[PDB]
Amino acid sequence: EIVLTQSPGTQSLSPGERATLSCRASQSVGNNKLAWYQQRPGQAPRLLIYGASSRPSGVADRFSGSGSGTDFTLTISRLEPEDFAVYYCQQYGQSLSTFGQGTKVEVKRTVAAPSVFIFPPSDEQLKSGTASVVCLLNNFYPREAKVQWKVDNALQSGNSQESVTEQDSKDSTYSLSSTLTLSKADYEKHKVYACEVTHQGLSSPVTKSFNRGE
Amino acid sequence: EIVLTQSPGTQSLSPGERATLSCRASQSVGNNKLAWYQQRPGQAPRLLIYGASSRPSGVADRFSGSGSGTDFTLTISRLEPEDFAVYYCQQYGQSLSTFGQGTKVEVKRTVAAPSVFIFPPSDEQLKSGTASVVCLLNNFYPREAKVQWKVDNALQSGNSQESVTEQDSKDSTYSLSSTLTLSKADYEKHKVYACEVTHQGLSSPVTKSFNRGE
Amino acid sequence: FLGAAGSTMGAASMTLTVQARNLLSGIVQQQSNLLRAPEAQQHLLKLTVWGIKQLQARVLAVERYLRDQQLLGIWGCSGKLICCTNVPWNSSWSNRNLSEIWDNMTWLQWDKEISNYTQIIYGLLEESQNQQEKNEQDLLALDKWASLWNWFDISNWLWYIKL
Amino acid sequence: QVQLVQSGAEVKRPGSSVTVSCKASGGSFSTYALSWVRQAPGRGLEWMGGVIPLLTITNYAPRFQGRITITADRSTSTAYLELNSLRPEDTAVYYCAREGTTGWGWLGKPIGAFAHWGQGTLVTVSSASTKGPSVFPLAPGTAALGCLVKDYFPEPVTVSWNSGALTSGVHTFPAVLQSSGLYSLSSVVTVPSSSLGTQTYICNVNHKPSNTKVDKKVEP
Amino acid sequence: QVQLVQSGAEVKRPGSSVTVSCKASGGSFSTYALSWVRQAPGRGLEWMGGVIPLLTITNYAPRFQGRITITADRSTSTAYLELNSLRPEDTAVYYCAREGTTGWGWLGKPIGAFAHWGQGTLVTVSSASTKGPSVFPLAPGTAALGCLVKDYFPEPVTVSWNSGALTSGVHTFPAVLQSSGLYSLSSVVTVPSSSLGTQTYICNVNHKPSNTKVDKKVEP
Ligand SMILES: *[C@@H]1O[C@H](CO)[C@@H](O)[C@H](O)[C@H]1NC(C)=O
Ligand SMILES: *[C@@H]1O[C@H](CO)[C@@H](O)[C@H](O)[C@H]1NC(C)=O
Ligand SMILES: *[C@@H]1O[C@H](CO)[C@@H](O)[C@H](O)[C@H]1NC(C)=O
Ligand SMILES: *[C@@H]1O[C@H](CO)[C@@H](O)[C@H](O)[C@H]1NC(C)=O
Repeated sequence: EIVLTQSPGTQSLSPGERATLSCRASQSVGNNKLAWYQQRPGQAPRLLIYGASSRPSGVADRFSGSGSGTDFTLTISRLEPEDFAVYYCQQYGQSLSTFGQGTKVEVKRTVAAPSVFIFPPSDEQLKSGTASVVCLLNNFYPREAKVQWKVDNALQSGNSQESVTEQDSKDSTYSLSSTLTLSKADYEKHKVYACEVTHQGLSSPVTKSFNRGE
Repeated sequence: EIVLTQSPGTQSLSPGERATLSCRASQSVGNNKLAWYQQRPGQAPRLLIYGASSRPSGVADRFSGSGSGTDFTLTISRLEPEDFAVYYCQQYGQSLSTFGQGTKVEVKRTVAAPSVFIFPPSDEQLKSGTASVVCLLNNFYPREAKVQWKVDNALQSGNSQESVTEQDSKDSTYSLSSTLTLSKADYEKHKVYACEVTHQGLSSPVTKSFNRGE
Repeated sequence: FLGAAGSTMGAASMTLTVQARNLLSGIVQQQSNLLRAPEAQQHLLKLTVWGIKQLQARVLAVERYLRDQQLLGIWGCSGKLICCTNVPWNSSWSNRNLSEIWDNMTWLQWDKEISNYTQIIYGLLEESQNQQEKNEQDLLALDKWASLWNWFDISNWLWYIKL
Repeated sequence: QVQLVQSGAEVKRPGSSVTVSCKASGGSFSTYALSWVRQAPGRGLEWMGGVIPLLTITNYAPRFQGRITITADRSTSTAYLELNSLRPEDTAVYYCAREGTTGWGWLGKPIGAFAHWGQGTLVTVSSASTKGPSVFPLAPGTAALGCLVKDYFPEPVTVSWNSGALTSGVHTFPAVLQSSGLYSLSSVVTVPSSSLGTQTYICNVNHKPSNTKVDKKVEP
Repeated sequence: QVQLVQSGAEVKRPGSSVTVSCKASGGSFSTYALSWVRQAPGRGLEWMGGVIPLLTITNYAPRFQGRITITADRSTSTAYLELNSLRPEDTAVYYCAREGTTGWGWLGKPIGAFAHWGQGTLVTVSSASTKGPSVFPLAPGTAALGCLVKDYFPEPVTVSWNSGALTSGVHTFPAVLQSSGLYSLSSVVTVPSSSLGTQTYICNVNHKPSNTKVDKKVEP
């Protein structure tokens, strides 16, 4: 087994930057057989460079593979707003194979602070005995941050999972929505619902304070 | 895309007259990959000429193709009576292999007039609720037979099941008839039915005229 | 033989749609007259004038008609009248039009075009034929204890055995 | 030599699927292209599509991609043309248009033209039910009379005037599609009304989907 | 070109087995290595194994060997994959992919790379049965707002506000395989506070297997 291990992190580059990736493996693939696979979520993962050197008819020339032996290389000179996705490479050498680890390239604006909000649980689901306290992190950059809820003066981890959108191409920022599940009888008790969010832009953990009643 | 327009639309040709059929292509259909087809009722479209210069086995010798480059042409010098059906071409230079739409070679006789015997409606169809006013044109030349469905001596729209025969081999001519399809109590209140016809083998429209029940 | 040597290389594309217009068979088979009779003579004459002149002409033709076979051997083109190479059209400075060359230019004018750098091309060709191509081929079959063990290359093998 | 036998006639519904066949027997079946051509009855042709049997190399007509699945079989020597989402505007006669060749029968150089054909199958797509009609003769120097067959379903109807013995100017007519998707035909004979009260012109109407064999004398 | 119309996504009881299809169209079903790949819904990609239909060469998985079954049925020209022991960690998208060839076609020399592909369907096992959720006004210059499509079955729903008239500034959030046996979803947009009583923000949801598409008020 050849554990293919590409290793740049988030390729947070500006539109128009040289998208150079690490693109290595555990050991050397036989006969340099590597294919280059662009991928978008929900679409077809598409071949770029077959044999890691030659490109088919129809694939754009700005895709360009290089390297040999154990670790290959992909460079992309111009960064278009549609190529900002996750990139992999995959061996067709030894009879067993695995794909790339995952490198996301994005639109790069500067670092920023959000407009934080939290939703109280709605009465329409509270009358069924199902509370849901939902935070919101609107128009922040970068995506990577941390969310520490204070539900009755305590840390929560296991009920408030996180749903985070990718970089919306209009505003070039991200959006987070953490959602904790609860019931109505606990909603009659809990007064503190304050997600203490930490970020480059959220240096101090702020709240949008509300209690049981609004 | 290779588009085919068989030229001309039709050819009113006597048995023994020169048959100048042709089929027109748009782009380069290389290697002279055009054929010629013919369908008779009860038969399939039969390959009479393949390759647009080569000759199939079993076909007659007066069938011959001509033309090259982009446009091609079917040639028959003296027309035997079995050579009179719809005649298609077909390119098969590429994946898409569409046909010629069909230049039908029909027999040409001398001038022949129809016999317009318009019919009062039949009681076996009156009892079910349909007025069977029928106009019938027997043995006319040419195919240009334009009957006027003159409801109260005026052409309406929606009472014509237009069925015209093939050129019958008895006396080298066609036939045409169709039934009125209106309401029964509507026919009980009409005034006139007289299919004053129009043909190119006319000097005057032959007319029979009647009313409701007369 | 030589029948369209004055034509342009587009009308001498006609020459190499036939046996380079019969040039090679005219090279080796115009020997047939001195091949038919260096020996039909049964005469003494006690000395020979042609015994050196004909022999020198003969072995001159033979060594000239072997140097070219060895030079096609050294560029991997042995047997093939028309073969392609991995050497690119380099920085070589007669860079010009495709539809000028193979439409309106004779072979002789073409020889007048690239009369220089011809030994540069001849030195250049074997480099890409050998110094990496032969060494890449030497890299092919050395290390593969797993050459019997190939799992995702069967498709090319099947295609290849038919075409 | 080469034989191209299909299945029987089929009456279908919109949105459904039909499985028509073309059983080839005689000649090199696997090497030559086994294709398909539809035609609305008595009209022009456009190529439906076709595969090869040898490698199952396929290519569909780009106006039918996603609507057709053309199989190929090396046991039954057929092609199961499974047209999906049948349309009344794709109501057509489905000749299986095998490509042609030289020979020697069916084993020479193939030509790319469709020489060897099947008799075809008129797939009728309509949402009506089987109905047998009655007769409609027409009440009026050589005149003409006839017996109309209106209001029947489905195709066909076979007619005979005086049981095949009177062919003196018989004239059958092509079909028509009415406003409710309804089939009809007509058949007339150019005999006058003067020789009608002397000798009876009897018409015989049949409906082979339902086998209602009716005879009818025409009166003055 | 080469089209790989994979069969649809599926729901099924866990602990049982599963089958999926991949009907090719164009090129050749045989003589080229059709294969099969995975990707967990959020992870990178993962290759499993393939089949070569002319010689039934099966090149299976390093780990899933013994539980995977790939066939190739050229007589109806499809390709099936049969996995076993359905489970929440068999949940991945399963793309069917064919090897490409040099030149613009489907007949020449192959490349060794997964050039032409298929649409893919997420093969996710089902725990519960169907459930229509309820949609809420999530109360907050700029008033935040959401329509929590929470604890439903099955995935997915979409969210569009005022029948898609409000189109910019949208921020949906993906559905979760949560810890209740159901699925939840969130979706927010950005509106001002002063336009609460003037413009009524009415999100529209589309839960197609549970059949609930209600207009829902947001007037906090
Ligand atoms: C000589 O050149 C002319 C071009 O003007 C061409 O038409 C002709 O064929 C050439 N002759 C030969 C023998 O190639
Ligand atoms: C090549 O040369 C021909 C004249 O022989 C000229 O007509 C053509 O435009 C040239 N093409 C280019 C790209 O320069
Ligand atoms: C093309 O060839 C003709 C004769 O071979 C010559 O007269 C003419 O000058 C040539 N033109 C070019 C652009 O080479
Ligand atoms: C080619 O080489 C010759 C040497 O005989 C030289 O005189 C000439 O300048 C060179 N260049 C050309 C013809 O462009």
